[PDB]
Amino acid sequence: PVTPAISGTLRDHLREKGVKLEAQRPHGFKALDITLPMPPRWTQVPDPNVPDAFVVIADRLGNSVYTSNAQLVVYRLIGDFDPAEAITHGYIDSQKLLAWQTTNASMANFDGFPSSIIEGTYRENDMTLNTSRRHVIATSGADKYLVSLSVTTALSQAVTDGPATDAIVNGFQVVAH
Repeated sequence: PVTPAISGTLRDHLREKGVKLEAQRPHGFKALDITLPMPPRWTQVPDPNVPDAFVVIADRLGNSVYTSNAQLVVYRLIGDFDPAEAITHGYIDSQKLLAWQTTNASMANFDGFPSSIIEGTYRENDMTLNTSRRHVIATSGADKYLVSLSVTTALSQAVTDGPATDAIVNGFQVVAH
């Protein structure tokens, strides 16, 4: 219904189109009011060494060799560009991943904004993970942002961590302020 690009990650696309990416952080950030459901037993991981993290949350008290988590990254975008084109690269970062296998995919808008989402399984560390990656390109005032969310879990924990993941993925929200 919308045709996807094949070459070039969303970030790479933006770089090339001249756009410039400033990572944001939550304290002091107010351009955009983003809800990130915190399911029960789940806590903000401080010091997550995830590069440009806005926030990371996780279920540490749960088990498995892999900790169920959600990562949220927010870049302010500097340069004129066209969101709808950008979004069409929304799937590529996920699809490059080793053994990627799609369960769901959509370029429908999210909370009024151009957005990609893709879900599926891939391999990391001789292990199979199940993840959900949404990118959304929000405008507040004269400013534009890339907001990216990943929700990940061992495949064996899908279902069992199910309500935690639904709640984040489906209750996730992004509003201008």
